[PDB]
Amino acid sequence: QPLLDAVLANIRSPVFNHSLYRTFVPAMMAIHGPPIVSPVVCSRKRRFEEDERQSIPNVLQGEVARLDPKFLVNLDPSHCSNNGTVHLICKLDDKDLPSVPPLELSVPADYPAQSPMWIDRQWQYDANPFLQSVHRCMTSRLLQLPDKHSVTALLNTWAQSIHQACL
Amino acid sequence: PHFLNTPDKSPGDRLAEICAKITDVDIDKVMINLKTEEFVLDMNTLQALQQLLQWVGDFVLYLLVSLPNQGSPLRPGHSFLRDGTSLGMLRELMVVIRIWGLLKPSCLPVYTATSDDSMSLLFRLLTKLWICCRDEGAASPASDGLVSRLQPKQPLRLRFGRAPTLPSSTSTLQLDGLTRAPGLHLGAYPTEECKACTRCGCVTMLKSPNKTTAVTQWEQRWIKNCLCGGLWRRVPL
Amino acid sequence: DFDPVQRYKMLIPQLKESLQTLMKVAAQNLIQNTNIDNGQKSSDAPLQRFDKCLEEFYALCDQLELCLRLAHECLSQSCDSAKHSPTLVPSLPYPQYLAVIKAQITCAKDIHTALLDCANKVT
Repeated sequence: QPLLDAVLANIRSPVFNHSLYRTFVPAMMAIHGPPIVSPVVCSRKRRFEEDERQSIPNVLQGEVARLDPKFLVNLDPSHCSNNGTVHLICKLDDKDLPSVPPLELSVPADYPAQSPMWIDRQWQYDANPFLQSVHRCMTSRLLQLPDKHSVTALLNTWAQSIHQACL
Repeated sequence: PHFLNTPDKSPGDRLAEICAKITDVDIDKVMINLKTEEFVLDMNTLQALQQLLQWVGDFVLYLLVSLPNQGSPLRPGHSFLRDGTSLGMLRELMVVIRIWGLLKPSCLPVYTATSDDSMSLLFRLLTKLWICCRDEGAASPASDGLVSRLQPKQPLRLRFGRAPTLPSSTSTLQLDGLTRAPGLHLGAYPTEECKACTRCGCVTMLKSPNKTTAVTQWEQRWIKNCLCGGLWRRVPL
Repeated sequence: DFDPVQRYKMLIPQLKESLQTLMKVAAQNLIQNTNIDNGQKSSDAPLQRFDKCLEEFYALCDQLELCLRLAHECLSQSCDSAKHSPTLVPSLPYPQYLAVIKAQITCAKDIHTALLDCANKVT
């Protein structure tokens, strides 16, 4: 109901801001009498330096941390400074039969995409009969993942397919 | 020199200085004694009376209050000003501002209200302090008791523009290109900075446009060199 | 000589009216100061103080708070003792009531002192 102050403060468009001070500060300083209402001292040069200048996209680092001791990823001759940021060599060292490591070059780690690279498909999979069956079912299974994720999801799918087509 | 006055015998602006030989109390008598006609230069007196003339209106009070507190842990406290000439100029400013407030209702505030004529009492105190300051005499009695009485009007917390120093005493200093190393009233200071805020070399920190109409005399006086602070400086918000 | 609830009921609407007048005088003083400091002279009329209003509003608020605090303390101290003894004043004699209260205070003080001494002797 007492919209008078509201409409006046809204009408007060001009740039000069000293009327509110001279109009209110006397009354408040008379009633409230703090010589230092905020006696804490504040003199701050906030930012000195904040950069490691050696970090790859941190989101990928989280996944490489969450990886199981069975998996292990690395880096090849890397076109992966900051944008691609990955084309790894993940050897699925586990209890069952081993295989050939894929590249899995992923996009920016924000991940509005997935990894799959499929580089060494040409000679590695056609050469062996078992490796040929490994690729077969694994492609069909990867054509099912809705928006797969780079390290954990794709690596686990690869291991599961490798140890499932093994039969 | 702001006076766009009428004809006069000789330099009507000098009468405000010749008014020294006048009565102590009741400036209303002193003004009729000296002159009352040729002291109106512009009907738009609403240019410096409310914004600029509040400075002297508060400084007179802060000087009067600082008198009975000589026991403070400081030689003058904040300021002493026991020379007399400055006090005489202050009294002349009080006379001309009384004339202004008589011409137009935008005078210096009572600083709250309820002075039954706050200007009259302030002028009486100024003159009582000024009489025994004029020409080689002792200084203050009843004045010390009168200044002790505070009306329901007196504010405090005046700007008092000061300048930080550079105390690199005798050994060494180690600064940086940035990241400063810790060791004016014409508006010019809202609660939070929201204008140009063209600082100066020592204390000024005055806005650039000032958002005014006819007080550009001060602006032209300050755009150029200043009180050893002509190096005006721009500082962001 | 009214009840605290009556004082509260008679203070609340005066409080609302004081708040309304406070907002009104604040708006008037602010618009006058702006017209006298930004634009042209238009408000050539004596305005109120806006301080003699806010002080009175704060006084009314504080007095209402004090009345309600007194009523709360009264009801609290009357509730806990009502469940500790029957009503007997012009069902029990006054000297017996005083002796029972003295014995109760003594027993509570003894329990507190014993517990404090044991807690201090524990370490």
